[PDB]
Amino acid sequence: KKFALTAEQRASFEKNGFIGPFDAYSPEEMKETWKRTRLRLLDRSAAAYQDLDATNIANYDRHLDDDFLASHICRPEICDRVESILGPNVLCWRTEFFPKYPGDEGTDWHQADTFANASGKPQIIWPENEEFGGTITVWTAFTDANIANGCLQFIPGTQNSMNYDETKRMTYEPDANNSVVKDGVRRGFFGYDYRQLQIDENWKPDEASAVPMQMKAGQFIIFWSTLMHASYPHSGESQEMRMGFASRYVPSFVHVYPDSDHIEEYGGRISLEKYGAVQVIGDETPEYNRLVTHTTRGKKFEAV
Ligand SMILES: CCCCCCCCCC(=O)OC[C@H]1O[C@@](CO)(O[C@H]2O[C@@H](OC)[C@@H](O)[C@H](O)[C@@H]2O)[C@@H](O)[C@@H]1O
Ligand SMILES: O=C(O)CCC(=O)C(=O)O
Ligand SMILES: [Br-]
Ligand SMILES: [Br-]
Ligand SMILES: [Fe+2]
Repeated sequence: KKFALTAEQRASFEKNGFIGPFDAYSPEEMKETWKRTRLRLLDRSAAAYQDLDATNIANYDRHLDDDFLASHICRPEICDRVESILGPNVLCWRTEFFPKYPGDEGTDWHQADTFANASGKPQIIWPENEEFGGTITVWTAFTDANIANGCLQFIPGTQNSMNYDETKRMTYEPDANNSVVKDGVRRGFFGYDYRQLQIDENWKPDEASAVPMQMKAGQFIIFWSTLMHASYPHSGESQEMRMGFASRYVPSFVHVYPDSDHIEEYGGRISLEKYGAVQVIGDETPEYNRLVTHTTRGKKFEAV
């Protein structure tokens, strides 16, 4: 397809666990789009999750209500590259906004396979006979992302070995988890401390090997959720906030929210009544995955 990964790009992705950044929009187009979208998003009247029983869950699945985000997850610039990795039938099962306000703590080092990390209950389950896990995350810079405003960082080549155990639980305590200094860096996990999930209490991330991923507004980066990733803190030197938008993809055979009609995490609880996965690539998915074809405002999931 037109934006497929090259063979060299595919080799690099396999080695490093991330590939890009690539362009979805020009910086000028992204700036204007984000200006309008940020305002529109303040209206939650069509959101799939009405009652939040609050939470970071307020950032989830706005593609299910928003015209632009419904187009974005389907962008061929994104989907052709996801297809190179995930094959002919692929769902977007989750989206999340990741703001860093001026002064915010960096995102903790983490890896996720099942996404039971915060809730204690798996959200995606791959075939049990196989060795695959996690989700392909496409993280789009809705603003510029630089080290000073909290850009992402990765430890290359760590996507094939988990350092955390998502059957351990971590406690939600925002109070306590605010700019906790960890190996010289203010970091947290949206009210949790991801170190609580470490397989070995005394192990530490190989932060000396971390590399930054600075991006311009309109770019995206592709990485496995099993890759060691984090963000820098936002120093507040800029008075402009950083915004990333994550779209998460799995092959359609992966079980999405098995045995669940609600999720409880990040200090909130939501119903999955108006949730569905979106088929962004191909036209076959097993019956066990609930799909939607349109937003809650009747906009088709297709790139415009
Ligand atoms: C018709 C075409 C359909 C294609 C379906 C999609 C298959 C994706 C395969 C994959 O590379 O998965 C890699 C994921 O699994 C992980 C889990 O640790 O890798 C495991 O898979 C192997 O890749 C072949 C091994 O190299 C690793 O040891 C690893 O444990 C991480 O690289 C990623 O999270
Ligand atoms: O944007 C951030 O600070 C973290 C992003 C992230 O962890 C993800 O996309 O999985
Ligand atoms: Br590591
Ligand atoms: Br993750
Ligand atoms: Fe993450």
